[PDB]
Amino acid sequence: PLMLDTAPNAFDDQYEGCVNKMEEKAPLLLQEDFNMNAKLKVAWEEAKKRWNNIKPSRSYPKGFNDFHGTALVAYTGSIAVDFNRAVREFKENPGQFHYKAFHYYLTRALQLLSNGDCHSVYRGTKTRFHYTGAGSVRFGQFTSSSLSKKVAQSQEFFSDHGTLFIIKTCLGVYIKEFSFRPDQEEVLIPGYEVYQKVRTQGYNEIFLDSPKRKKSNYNCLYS
Ligand SMILES: NC(=O)c1cncc(Br)c1
Repeated sequence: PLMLDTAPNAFDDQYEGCVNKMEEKAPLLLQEDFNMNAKLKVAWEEAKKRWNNIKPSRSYPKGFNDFHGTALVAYTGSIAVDFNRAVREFKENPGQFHYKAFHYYLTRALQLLSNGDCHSVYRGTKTRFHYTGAGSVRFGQFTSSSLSKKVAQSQEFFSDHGTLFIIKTCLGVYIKEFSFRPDQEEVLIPGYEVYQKVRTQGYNEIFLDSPKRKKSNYNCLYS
């Protein structure tokens, strides 16, 4: 069982005040991330091809480019596990975060696609989570959820040994049209969204509500 807390160790950069500076530096950093992360490089190359195929479909916000589209696609792929891990364990080993540009492009993609809408989403896990007992909570790492309770409860993500999160998010973004799995009806939640209302329901259900944006512990770290 894992604890549901404020994720004090997670890299949670919101890039406040350095968007343009990161835009300029991220291309070089992306290349550095690849040199330090061969798997990431493979995952990005795969995502780039998928993105080249899907983008002609619709339009995107002002400023949204191939880096943002490819990062989102790539997140719905195999690189997710390691990336979420690195983000989660950031404070414990800062010199091993080989996702400097990746994290930026993914964060910015979510920021660009976000409007003020809130969604009712669900997230299932194989690992049981326990609320610490006090204070608001945060996931820290980017967090996948679904509009479909059936998807979140599916054998793919959930089990009686884990937890089903029932969530009301207002920073989450519907990214179905980017995913390698459109069927999952995914809503991607930034790790910096805080839930001021936490209620445990039964042994495997946790209700998260009263979502709020909250200043991060890290800001423009690699700018
Ligand atoms: N853990 C989950 O419920 C989940 C994880 N990834 C995508 C989607 Br949709 C859901």
